[PDB]
Amino acid sequence: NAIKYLGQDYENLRARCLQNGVLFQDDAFPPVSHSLGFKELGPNSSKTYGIKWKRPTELLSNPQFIVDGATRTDICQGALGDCWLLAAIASLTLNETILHRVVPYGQSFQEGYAGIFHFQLWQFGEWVDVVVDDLLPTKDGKLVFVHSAQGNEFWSALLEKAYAKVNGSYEALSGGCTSEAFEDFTGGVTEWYDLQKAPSDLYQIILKALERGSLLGCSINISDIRDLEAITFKNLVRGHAYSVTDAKQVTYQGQRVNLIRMRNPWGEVEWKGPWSDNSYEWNKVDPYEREQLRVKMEDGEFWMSFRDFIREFTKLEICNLT
Ligand SMILES: *[C@@H](C(=O)O)[C@H](O)C(=O)N[C@@H](CC(C)C)C(=O)NCCCCNC(N)=[NH2+]
Ligand SMILES: [Ca+2]
Ligand SMILES: [Ca+2]
Repeated sequence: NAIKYLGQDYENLRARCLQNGVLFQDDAFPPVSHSLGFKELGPNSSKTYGIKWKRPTELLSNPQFIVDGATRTDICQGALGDCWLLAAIASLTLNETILHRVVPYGQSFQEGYAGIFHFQLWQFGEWVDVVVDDLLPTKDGKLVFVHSAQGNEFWSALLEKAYAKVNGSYEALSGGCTSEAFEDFTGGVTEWYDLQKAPSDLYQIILKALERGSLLGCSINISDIRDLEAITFKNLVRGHAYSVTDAKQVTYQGQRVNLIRMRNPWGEVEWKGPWSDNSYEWNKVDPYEREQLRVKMEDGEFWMSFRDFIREFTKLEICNLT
């Protein structure tokens, strides 16, 4: 029941292209440099050199919209500073209700495929349907911006494009606020917490939020804008949005420890402290908890004790829904 952004009708356009024997080309967000950017990604820029617009059906013999469900590992940041957005999309996948709204089902590259897709966002004070053609920025046959751990999966790349479309261009997405993305996917209420002055029952607040299906994100502030994308010695990225994906407690050497799980939208580069994938701490806990919580995989997701979490991170944003 969403309203058509710019008046473009997904079903009518798809049927029309199928009848006319052609693939959709978006006049509202065309496959040209103006859709990429205006400065760092403008036509006269080095970052756009070699960038060509290609459809998934031109790159692979078997492109798929969704493979093994739409999940957080499907969100791997590319050469665009839109971590705030990607962390939001990753969190979104943990609430099927909202995911199913933002990403309509029944879309594929097989039957009825006409080079057009659509998504719904909370914009201009309402739920709007945004259409996009599947021409994506590529370099040497690979996606330049967001991509999935599954090489033949494209829903996340297409959603990022629709979000870029409503904002004017991909470059417009460089630099942002996680809460802004949370609201565009939920129309809900956002709150934030200063981890340097965190409430005594903040962990409980997180537990309930995660249970209700709220979206949570966190980040580490920097002294200035020069320490951009600076990795700490503990291997955390500062000035970078992370998705908070879980909160569980474990019994460590006789007493339970509050743990928190988060994911770097890069899909790699994880924390190297206690509770990390190859950390020793997992030996001092019971097998059940270890096998049920620990996952040894370079996926950008990792656990931290809540104690270390509030010391290392500076901000936590939470978006609660209906
Ligand atoms: C994220 C990345 O891709 O690594 C990138 O650093 C980013 O978006 N940085 C943000 C902060 C994180 C989301 C904590 C940033 O530096 N924002 C300040 C941008 C100021 C304009 N902001 C908004 N929110 N419209
Ligand atoms: Ca997937
Ligand atoms: Ca991991």
